Amino acid sequence: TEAMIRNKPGMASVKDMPLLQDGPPPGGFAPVRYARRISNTGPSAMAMFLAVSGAFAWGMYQVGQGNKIRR
Amino acid sequence: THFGGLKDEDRIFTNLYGLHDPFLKGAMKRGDWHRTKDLVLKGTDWIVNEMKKSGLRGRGGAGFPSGLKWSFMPKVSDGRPSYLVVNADESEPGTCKDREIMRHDPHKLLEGCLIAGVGMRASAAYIYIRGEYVNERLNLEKARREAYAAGLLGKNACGSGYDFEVYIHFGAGAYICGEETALLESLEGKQGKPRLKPPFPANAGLYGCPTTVTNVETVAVSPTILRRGPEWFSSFGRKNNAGTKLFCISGHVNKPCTVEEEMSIPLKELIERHCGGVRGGWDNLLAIIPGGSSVPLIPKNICEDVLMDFDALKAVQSGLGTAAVIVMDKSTDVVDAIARLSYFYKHESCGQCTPCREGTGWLWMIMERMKVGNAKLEEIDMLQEVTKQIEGHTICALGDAAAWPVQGLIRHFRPELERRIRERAEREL
Ligand SMILES: Cc1cc2nc3c(=O)[nH]c(=O)nc-3n(C[C@H](O)[C@H](O)[C@H](O)COP(=O)(O)O)c2cc1C
Ligand code: SF4
Repeated sequence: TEAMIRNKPGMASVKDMPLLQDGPPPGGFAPVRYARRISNTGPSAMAMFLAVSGAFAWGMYQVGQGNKIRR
Repeated sequence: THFGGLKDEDRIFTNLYGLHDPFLKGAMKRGDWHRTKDLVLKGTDWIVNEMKKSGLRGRGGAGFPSGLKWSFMPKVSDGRPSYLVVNADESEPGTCKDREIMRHDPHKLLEGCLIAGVGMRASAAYIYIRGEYVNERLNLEKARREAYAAGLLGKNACGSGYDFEVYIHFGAGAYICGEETALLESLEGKQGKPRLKPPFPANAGLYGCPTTVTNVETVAVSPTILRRGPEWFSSFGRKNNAGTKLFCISGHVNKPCTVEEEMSIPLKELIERHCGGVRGGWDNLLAIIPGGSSVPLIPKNICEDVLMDFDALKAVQSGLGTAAVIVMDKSTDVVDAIARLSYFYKHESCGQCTPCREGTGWLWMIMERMKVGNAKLEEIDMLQEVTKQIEGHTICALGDAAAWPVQGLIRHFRPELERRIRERAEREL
């Protein structure tokens, strides 16, 4: 058998049997990423302290002015 | 030397074509039963010795050296009456050389029964006529009744002191029953199924009694071998192979005929001289099955200079069986012819052993596919391997006789098989 299970009309020979099974497409798949691409594009060490310090510098002045208005 | 030329005074089987009377008053004129009393009186050892010296080989497919075969029979009789079964039955495809001895000079066959019987210490001869040879065994029973009435056979061998009687058995249409170890059984009354060789017929054959199975042509040339010269007989053919085989040019020759002619004859010479010629000239030849049907093909490129003797045809990757040369010309479908041969071996295979019983139906199926082209280019190597699985393993040589036609067809005409397969492939799609 095995030439009556995989017919492929013609083929003249036991080789050239159909042989259609699963696999990667011709040319493989896309290059798959595996590294750790963690983007560190956030606020830096400064700009976070200076936003906090800047908020403290101006916002506490605003607390003071609000205390003046309340008084 | 250069063989082939056999003069009409050297042909052993005179009245082959039945032109003259076959029976007595017509056989004594041809030298039959001439002085067999002296021969029987010359003894058994002298007969065996002259048969061995004459180098007579088996006229049947086996090709065994006769005489040496007759020396296998026991000398001192231990109560088992040594028999002598004559293998009249042929049934080989192509072979009619037996059919021209059973009729048309059967008295040579009866005198050979007697001379081989005294030769191998026998006590009775069972001429196993092929079943279909009804007219032939009727002629032979007529000649047997004659040789009984003429005191030749029975209770005194031609007036001598030898008690020897010839009984005529006849099978019924079975090529397998013709085999040496199956003749004994098909004559013992059982089915025509061969027995294994470890008990040899010379040791325990017919009825368990010793016996030797001889083709009619070997037993029938025995008389004239002894009455003429064993040196004269061995003066024909090549060194080892010697004698005058009775050929049967079977098919696709413009004048098919069975004609006795010296062995070691060039196959081309035989064809061109006696049977006329390959239909449409020698250049029209396609293949030739030189022996019976139990022998591979000859593809016409090694058939020009091949000699019809056992040794050369065996050296050409073939065999000289009953020398029933089957000729096939460029007009035949050689694969269909070998497919019908394999069908024959499927039909006439007593089925006793598995390698032949099954693999021969298998060979027939694969051949009836490849003759259309329904196979695959690698099956031609399965077919070779299937045949080599059948060949050495079967009980008798019928396994051989069924693997050899297909093996020869492959070995020689593999281009034609592959061409049919590729043409089937291109016919699809
Ligand atoms: C495959 C096969 C085919 C045979 N064909 C024949 C045959 O056609 N004629 C015959 O007389 N004996 C035939 N025999 C029997 C023996 O092979 C052999 O021919 C016979 O027993 C003795 O013949 P011989 O004394 O000339 O060798 C055949 C045997 C086998 C195994
Ligand atoms: S199967 Fe073949 S070899 Fe075996 S006994 Fe039958 S014919 Fe002979």
